[PDB]
Amino acid sequence: KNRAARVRVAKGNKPVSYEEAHAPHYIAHRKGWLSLHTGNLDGEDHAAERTLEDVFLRKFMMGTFPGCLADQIVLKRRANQVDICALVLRQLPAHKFYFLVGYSETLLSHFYKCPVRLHLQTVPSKVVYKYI
Amino acid sequence: EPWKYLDSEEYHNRYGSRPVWADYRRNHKGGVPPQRTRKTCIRNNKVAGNPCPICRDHKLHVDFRNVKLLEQFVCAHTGIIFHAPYTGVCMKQHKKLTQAIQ
Amino acid sequence: SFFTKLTAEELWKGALAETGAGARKGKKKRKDLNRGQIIGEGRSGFLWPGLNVPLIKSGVVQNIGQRSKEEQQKVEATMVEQREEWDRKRKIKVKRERGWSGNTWGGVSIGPPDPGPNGETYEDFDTRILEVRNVFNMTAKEGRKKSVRVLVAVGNGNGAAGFAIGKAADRGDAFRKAKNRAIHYLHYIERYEGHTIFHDISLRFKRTQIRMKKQPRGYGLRCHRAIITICRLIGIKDMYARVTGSMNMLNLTRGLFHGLARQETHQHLADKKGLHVVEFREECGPLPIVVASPHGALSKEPEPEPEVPDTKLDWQDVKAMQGLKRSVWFNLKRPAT
Amino acid sequence: GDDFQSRILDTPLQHSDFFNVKELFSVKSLFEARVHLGHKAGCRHRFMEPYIFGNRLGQDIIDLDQTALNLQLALNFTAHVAYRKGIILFVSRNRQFSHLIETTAQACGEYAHTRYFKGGLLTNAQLLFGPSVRLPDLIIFLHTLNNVFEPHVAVRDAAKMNIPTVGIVDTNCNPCLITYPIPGNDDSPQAIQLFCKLFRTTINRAKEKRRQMEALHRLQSPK
RNA sequence: AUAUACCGCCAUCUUCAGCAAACCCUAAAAAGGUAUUAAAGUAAGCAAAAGAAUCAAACAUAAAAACGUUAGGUCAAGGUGUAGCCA
Ligand SMILES: [K+]
Ligand SMILES: [Mg+2]
Ligand SMILES: [Mg+2]
Ligand SMILES: [Mg+2]
Ligand SMILES: [Mg+2]
Ligand SMILES: [Mg+2]
Ligand SMILES: [Mg+2]
Ligand SMILES: [Mg+2]
Ligand SMILES: [Zn+2]
Repeated sequence: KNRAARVRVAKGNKPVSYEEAHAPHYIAHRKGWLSLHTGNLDGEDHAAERTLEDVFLRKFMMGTFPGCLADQIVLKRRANQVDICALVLRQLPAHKFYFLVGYSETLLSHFYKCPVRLHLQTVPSKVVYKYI
Repeated sequence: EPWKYLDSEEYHNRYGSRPVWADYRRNHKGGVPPQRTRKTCIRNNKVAGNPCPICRDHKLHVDFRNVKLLEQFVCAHTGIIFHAPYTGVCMKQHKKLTQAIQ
Repeated sequence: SFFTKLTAEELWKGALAETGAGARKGKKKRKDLNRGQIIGEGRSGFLWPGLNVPLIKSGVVQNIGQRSKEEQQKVEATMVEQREEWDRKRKIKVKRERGWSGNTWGGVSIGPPDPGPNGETYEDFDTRILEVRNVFNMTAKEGRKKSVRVLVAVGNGNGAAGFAIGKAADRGDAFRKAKNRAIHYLHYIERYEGHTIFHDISLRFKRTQIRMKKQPRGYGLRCHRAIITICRLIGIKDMYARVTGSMNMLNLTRGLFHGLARQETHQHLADKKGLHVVEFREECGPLPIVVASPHGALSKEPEPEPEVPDTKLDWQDVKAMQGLKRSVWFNLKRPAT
Repeated sequence: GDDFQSRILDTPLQHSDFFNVKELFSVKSLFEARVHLGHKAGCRHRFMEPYIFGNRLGQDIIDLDQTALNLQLALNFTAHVAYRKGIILFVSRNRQFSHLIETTAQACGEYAHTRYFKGGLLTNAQLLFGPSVRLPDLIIFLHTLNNVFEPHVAVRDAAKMNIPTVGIVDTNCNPCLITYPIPGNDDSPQAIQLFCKLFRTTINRAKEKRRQMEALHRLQSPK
């Protein structure tokens, strides 16, 4: 049996999101890609470096917004610009989010030497695709 | 003035309008309990494991003048004083209650 | 390395080892480590305006700062106290009352049944357990599957009561199924003056014989522990009962409700025979008390009085009045029921 | 205001025959429709013997005098239920009369279930129909047996839900759980056609009577 | 050190057809619940099916394949519970 990225069946009481519900073979069929860069296109270089930056950027955002992320972040690179699109729960006060955006943007712009912007869409609670 | 306690708010919150022995259960082996209750719950200022309804509450006082407390230990229909196993009071307090009722 | 670090959800899953070959076919406890952490609080004690301290204080725009070594040690100790206090709260528990024994489920209250389809609350009803069987059955899933059969009773203490059997693989599910099924099978039991049955009742349900007796006020419930439990749910306060033959809990519950729900009130007897129903209490002397008068036409033919009745008498009842010594176990001093 | 609502709903119960259902039928009318013909003596149910006039050469005959009394009560009850805007469901499994009974229900303005009855329709209605489904307030059983000669499931299930039942009971039927039994023939087309006509006229009269009662009392409020 | 504490990622039956939960019903239920000219079962899940991919169409091929079985494989991908080393 295949155990990869499959949120296994419980007893109908586990709330899975749309992204979690779909197994790897549904990538490019029902669900898209969380990161979009040009480094895996044919005849393009720097796939290794773009992928390493993504791994870090996901661990950074989880720790910087602990318990406030409703779903996985979406990374969008255009030219040298990096854009982080995160669904965040409305737990923290509004002014605290302005602090973490100013901090996380400046810190990651001086670390990777690119303009980095953070885009946050606030949800009242995690969105449940189905109960499995 | 022991009678004052039974009219105070503290008594109402703890006991309501039920008798003071309503929510008491004796710990014993078997289903049939011993025919006498423990001799006494207090020995030399020490208290036993499961103090009886009278002993567990120090503010309750067994006095002939505190009639409202005494009535709880007498049958309203037959006017017979309950035996100690019925209410679970210790034998010391039961004798003291019987004398106060008499 | 920073890249070999996993999230808390994955770390606890591995450490707890709940899903494993040993667990399914035959203790570590989970903890949350972000419970007390406030965003912006670090071991170094830095103070971040807008994150862990007020952004503006007394009209002054705050700047970055760090707590002194003494101040930080206090904050560290305070959090340690709160964690220990939180652990103490976890240890503290509200003990519930036992039933007929400390390790048995019989006699244990499990609360009211759940609300109905249109917000029909049943807060006035109480549920009591009477039997809990944990039996293993044979099914291809695990070879031998597990099953819990629970018999419960429900009642509002004002004449309405019912019982049901619930089965499930989990004990919690059996409790829910039995509790909500019983609310659909509510008998109404007639109580004489709200505290006792209208008359003596003797019956045999399969191999379980019950013999109930109407008693005066203050007599209490001198009955099988299961009958005491149900009588409290029904609202009967004074009665005697004896159970003989088999002590099967289901036959005793079914047989009890069968007899209590088929009893004849005084008004019914007055209507059937057309005569007055008169009561004579020894504490009221010869005073005749009229407890039921026929609704329609009062008859004028006296009820036939035989010289010698043909009643079928029980040796157990009669034996006492014949002067025969009872058992050492009879009429012992017991706590108020 | 409150008096008017009380008048509409409380006045009808002060008259023995508020809807005058007595005139709709007569013993002679029932005898023309063969309502007195029962099954053979072998098929007789023990709880039907009270209603049987006798055995005419093997065929039990149904006393049409008791039928008139019982039918009067059943029709009166069916009218007060219809007057109060209650839901009435006609139920039968006889396939010869399936279309007739569905046409009758539609004419009355009520409901018919002449098809296979699903287990739990009444005891588990919320799962089948929806959370707030309103169950029938009265069930009229033109036939109380299913096609395997057993009681229709809805006879026991209607008692479980505390629903009164007006049922046509023949010599082989069990009337014990029928609230208002009507002893009579259920097999003959002329007998079933008479009963369907009576139930439809009775329901239409009660519905019309309610409309007239509402207009009179409503008109008084301005006037 | 322990895969006989585990996560992770898999093998095997297997492209086999089943696994699990909420209700309802029984002169009591240790269990069971089907009849279509129908007799108590109902309504949602997961798998299969369908759909998508191999850039028309079909077929085919891949992919998919639940719950369990083998304390199956992997402490040496990485992480990690418990025990052990720290001149
Ligand atoms: K493993
Ligand atoms: Mg114990
Ligand atoms: Mg017939
Ligand atoms: Mg293994
Ligand atoms: Mg090995
Ligand atoms: Mg295709
Ligand atoms: Mg497929
Ligand atoms: Mg092994
Ligand atoms: Zn004491």
